[PDB]
Amino acid sequence: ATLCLGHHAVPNGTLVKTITDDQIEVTNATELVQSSSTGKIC
Amino acid sequence: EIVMTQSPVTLSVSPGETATLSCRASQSVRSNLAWYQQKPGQAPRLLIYGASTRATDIPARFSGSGSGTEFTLSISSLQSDDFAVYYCQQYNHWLRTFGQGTKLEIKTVAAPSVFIFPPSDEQLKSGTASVVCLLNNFYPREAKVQWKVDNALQSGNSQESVTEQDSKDSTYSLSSTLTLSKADYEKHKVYACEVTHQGLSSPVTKSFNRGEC
Amino acid sequence: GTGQAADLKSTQAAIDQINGKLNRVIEKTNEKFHQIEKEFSEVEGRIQDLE
Amino acid sequence: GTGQAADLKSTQAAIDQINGKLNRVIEKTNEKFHQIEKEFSEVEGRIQDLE
Amino acid sequence: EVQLLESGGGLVQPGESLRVSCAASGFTFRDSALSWVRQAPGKGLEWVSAISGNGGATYYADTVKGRFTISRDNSQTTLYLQMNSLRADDTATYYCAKDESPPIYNLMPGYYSTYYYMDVWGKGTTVTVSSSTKGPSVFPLAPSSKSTSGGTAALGCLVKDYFPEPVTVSWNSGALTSGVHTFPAVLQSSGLYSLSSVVTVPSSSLGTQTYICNVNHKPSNTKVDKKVEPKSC
Ligand SMILES: *[C@@H]1O[C@H](CO)[C@@H](O)[C@H](O)[C@H]1NC(C)=O
Repeated sequence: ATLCLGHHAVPNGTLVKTITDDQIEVTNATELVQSSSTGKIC
Repeated sequence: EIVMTQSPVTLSVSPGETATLSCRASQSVRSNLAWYQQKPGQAPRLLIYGASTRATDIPARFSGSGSGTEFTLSISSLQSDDFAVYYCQQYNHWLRTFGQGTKLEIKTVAAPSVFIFPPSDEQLKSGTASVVCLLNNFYPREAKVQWKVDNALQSGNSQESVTEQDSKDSTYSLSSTLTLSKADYEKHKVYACEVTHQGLSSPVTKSFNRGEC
Repeated sequence: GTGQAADLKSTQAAIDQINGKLNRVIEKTNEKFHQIEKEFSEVEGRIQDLE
Repeated sequence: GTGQAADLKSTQAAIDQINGKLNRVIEKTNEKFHQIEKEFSEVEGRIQDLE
Repeated sequence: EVQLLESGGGLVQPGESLRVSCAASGFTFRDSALSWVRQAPGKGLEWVSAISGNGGATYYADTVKGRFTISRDNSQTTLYLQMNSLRADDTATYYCAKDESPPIYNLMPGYYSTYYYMDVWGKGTTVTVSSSTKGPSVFPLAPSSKSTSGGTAALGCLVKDYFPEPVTVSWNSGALTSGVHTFPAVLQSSGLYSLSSVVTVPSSSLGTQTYICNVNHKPSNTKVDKKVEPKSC
């Protein structure tokens, strides 16, 4: 019998910045800089 | 995997004026960015590397700047020999990419010296006679060339051949080759090249009768 | 007998990491032109103490 | 035959760590109201350079 | 002197293999990186691959990720590039380019510094991937009317139907260079290129000088030296 261990993977992943790599593919990421605006003051 | 877009595709700048180029790049890039001057019929030559640091023994009129996304290249004092195409590369994605390319023009509006050439006897015997019209020395590159055979316009049988801008007189040259069959050539009498240029007061047309020099 | 040989891939993997952060530390230095005065000639008080 | 099954405990521990720093990153953290002026209409001299 | 010379290339059928050499001569001690960059006439530059030290690259573009493989022979100081499973769009002028990095990077002298800019470019080798090697038929172009313009006359040579590029053309074995205009090749409806070379000389030399063309097409080894005489009236 064989028992393989592995992690999950997505077909399309976001690129993030790290200490060593500038463009490294990860399964999921979120944006921390708010760049869009509604244009109207609530 | 990191596209480079230069703007515009081609620019016209008078000799002496400063020509600013653009190298917009998706995703951040700052450490490595190299500009090149590929003259027609020659290999590219390094101008600037990094962003602003110019290559060894290159003129000081080539200036470089930019950060992260937007990059510019300005040629201070322009010379007639700068009619080359310019490119920009990037780091890194372990995969360097080049730019699309920016064609640089120089500049007086020159008049096209139209010349017509009947098909030679050796080409008439082959079975396909192609008439050639020459537009030697003219500026700018824009030239509307039309083939009129027996007072009738012929389209789909002509191919426009344009040379690069000259390194000295800075004038282009255009050639159109109207390909037709052996019987299709003898079918008509007069062959005229309706040439209209930007700096042309009246449409200059050079023609010749079939069977007469 | 006895021999010695280095592994290129493991050494390259370490160099690729360090060169990546070496780029991260010297990248895009700030460009400042007309700023404030930082060395002063005589006493000015409120504005000078804040500068 | 051949099958596949995930481990809930091993993934939950990784999910807890990421959500832990996810919460560490975003927060109300600061609430600012009346501050200084950053955009100016005309030249003012020294104080404009400091602001 | 840091020039390198690219040898090889030529015409190949799609699906075949071909390796291009790059004799790295001069200042390059060949502990520095090297790269290949291809460009098709009518298109811009495109980085292909890179090599470093020994087997540190392993750096190929996504277009050739599964086709091209880069070799390095430091004993004979030559860089290679085995281009397998060639497709139609692989037709380009493959340039072998030096690679330089900022001195802060490249810790160990041999290994790869992941930030390179190419400084010294090579002469380049043209590789054409298509399907036919036709010899060009040269037809002269004679002046008509009366001295073409009246003061200065014009004449031309035609290089119709040939494959592939390029074709070398000169006038009077290279003695005539002033006023010569060699036009670029234009692929016709049949798929064969067509070239024309014209020269404008004063009408005072219409009869006293015999003008000959020097059409040379090494791919098919067809070299015609056609005589250009006025359309005798
Ligand atoms: C140290 O690293 C620098 C690059 O930052 C390199 O130029 C130098 O040769 C290295 N020296 C030693 C002794 O490793």
